[PDB]
Amino acid sequence: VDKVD
Amino acid sequence: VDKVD
Amino acid sequence: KIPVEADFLYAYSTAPGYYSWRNSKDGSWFIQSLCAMLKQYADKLEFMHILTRVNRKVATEFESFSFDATFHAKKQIPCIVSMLTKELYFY
Amino acid sequence: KIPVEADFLYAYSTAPGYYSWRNSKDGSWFIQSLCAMLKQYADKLEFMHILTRVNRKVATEFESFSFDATFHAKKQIPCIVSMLTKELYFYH
Amino acid sequence: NSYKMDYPEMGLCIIINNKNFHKSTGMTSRSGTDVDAANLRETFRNLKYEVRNKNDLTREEIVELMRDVSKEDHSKRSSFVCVLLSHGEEGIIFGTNGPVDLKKITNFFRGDRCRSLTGKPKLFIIQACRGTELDCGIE
Amino acid sequence: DNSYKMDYPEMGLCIIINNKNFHKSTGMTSRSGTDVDAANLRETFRNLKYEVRNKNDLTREEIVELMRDVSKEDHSKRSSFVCVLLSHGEEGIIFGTNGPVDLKKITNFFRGDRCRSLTGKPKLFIIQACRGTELDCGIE
Repeated sequence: VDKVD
Repeated sequence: VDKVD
Repeated sequence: KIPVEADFLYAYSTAPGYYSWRNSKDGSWFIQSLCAMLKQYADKLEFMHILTRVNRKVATEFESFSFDATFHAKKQIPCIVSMLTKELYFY
Repeated sequence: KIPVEADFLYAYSTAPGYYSWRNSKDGSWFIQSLCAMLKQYADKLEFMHILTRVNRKVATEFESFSFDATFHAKKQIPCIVSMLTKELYFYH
Repeated sequence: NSYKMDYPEMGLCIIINNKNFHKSTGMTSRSGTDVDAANLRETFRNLKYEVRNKNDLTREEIVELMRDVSKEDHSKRSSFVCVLLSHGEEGIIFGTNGPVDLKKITNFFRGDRCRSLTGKPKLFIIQACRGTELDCGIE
Repeated sequence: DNSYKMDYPEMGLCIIINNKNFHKSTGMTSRSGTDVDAANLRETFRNLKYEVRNKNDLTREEIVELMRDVSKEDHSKRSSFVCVLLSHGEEGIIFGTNGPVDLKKITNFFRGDRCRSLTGKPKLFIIQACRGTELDCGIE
């Protein structure tokens, strides 16, 4: 899944 | 002469 | 004399104020794209044109997939900040 | 979908945090340089390479002249901020 | 690849030229900005842009102009250019009577808020201070 | 004169700071995927003939200390300098494992007057890090 930095 | 913005 | 801030390039992964996105398996959208474009083009294209192709890849080929609907279907544009005074060819 | 911030380009006259300089008579260093590089290369070079020439002209060909020593012999570098996704050519 | 630049029109080039400021600002008049605005008018004329010079706009007049420009139909235009000549500070440009967030100006042209410019280059040329640091240079 | 001189004996250093695991007291998530980035970057800049140095899980103090040290090396025979930062961040800010560092504190070490052996040579900073909390919903 995509995660934020 | 040179002036600042 | 040259400015002391001259000849810097800052290749930011995202626009000012924004989240930057990272895939838990493949790595960040930006670094994925930057490595692909440098691999493909560092022998042919000037660096700003490479970074412009990174912009288009991140802008068009990536969209966020999240179980949290707040964070789902989001987009990203990187941000090239050049205080360079010449063109950069890696060969 | 594309990002809503895509396809913007901000050609700033100076770097974040810094003064920008202007000559009483000839105009601002940045705009002076921009029109000259556009005049000379809009038929030859991609826009980011034109702005890179503008960076070098401002960086190398200008230095402040002031009766106030605080503001004298100062330098300036412009700041190209590109969220563009394609090359931009002003010719056919 | 390259932006499609062979629409019927190259597009608009808006020049906002703030030379004279209200005394409440403490800002000095910007001698030589007229030379800038004329240089730019001629430069973009040769690039086949539809140039619009505007002089001494308040912070409210700038926002309204930008809103009005963003509401036009740019469907037959290749690009959009805006030039701001004024005092400023980081993230901020000055109307004759006070500051404006640059982001508020540029937000009108966001790809979702100005649909007839979606996918087309939007160039903002900004001659203004971004703080009060001086670059002493080297060598 | 229109192009940077890139035929020095060495292309230059490429510093890669890969921060994946943050002190729980900062509250910041582990950055799954970033090792894939750090390795992709090492191979990429290896093929470009950069002397790549990978550093992992650095505190704000180790980041500042490394940057000062690198900027005090002799780069006379290097064409350029590349630094890659992979971490959490906010506008103007990159996180070490234990808290924030201004990016400007890092970049200032290489500033034309403070790193003379890089004066006139391109200094590239590649920053994978958030710059705030806005989301881009896109347009179709």
